[PDB]
Amino acid sequence: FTLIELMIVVAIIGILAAIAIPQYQNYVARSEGASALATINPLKTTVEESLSRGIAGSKIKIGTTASTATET
Amino acid sequence: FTLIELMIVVAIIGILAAIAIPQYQNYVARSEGASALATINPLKTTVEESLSRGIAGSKIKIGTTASTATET
Repeated sequence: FTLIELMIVVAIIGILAAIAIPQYQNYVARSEGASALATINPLKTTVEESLSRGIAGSKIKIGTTASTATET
Repeated sequence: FTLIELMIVVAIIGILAAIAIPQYQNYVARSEGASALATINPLKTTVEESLSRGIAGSKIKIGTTASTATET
C-alpha cells in the first residue's frame, strides 16, 4: 500500500459524499389525501340508496353488523 | 438511485394499499328481482284477454308456435 491510493480513495469518498437530496414530503401529503377521498366517496351511493328506497335517516350507520329491511 | 426515493415509493405503495371496499351484493340481488317481475308481469294482460274473449284455460301456453282461433 502507498499514500497515492489512500489519498485518491479519501478524495473519491468526499466526492461521492456530495449528492443532493430534494424534498419528499408533499408527495406523501398528497397521496394521503388522494386515498382518503377515494375511500370515503363511495358511501354516497349507499346514502342515496337508503334515502330513496324508503327507510329514514339516523338508522344509517357504519360497521359490520349485517343488514335487514329497516336499518342499513 | 438512492434509498430515500425507494423508501418513499415503498411507503406510498403501502399507503395506497389501504382503500376500503364496501358491500356490493344487495345491489345485484335487488336488480335481479326488479327485472324478474318486470319481465313476468305483462303476461297478465294476455291471460285476462284469453279468459275474457271466449277460449277456456289450459290451452294457454308459452313459447313461439304461432296462434289460431282456439289456442293462445
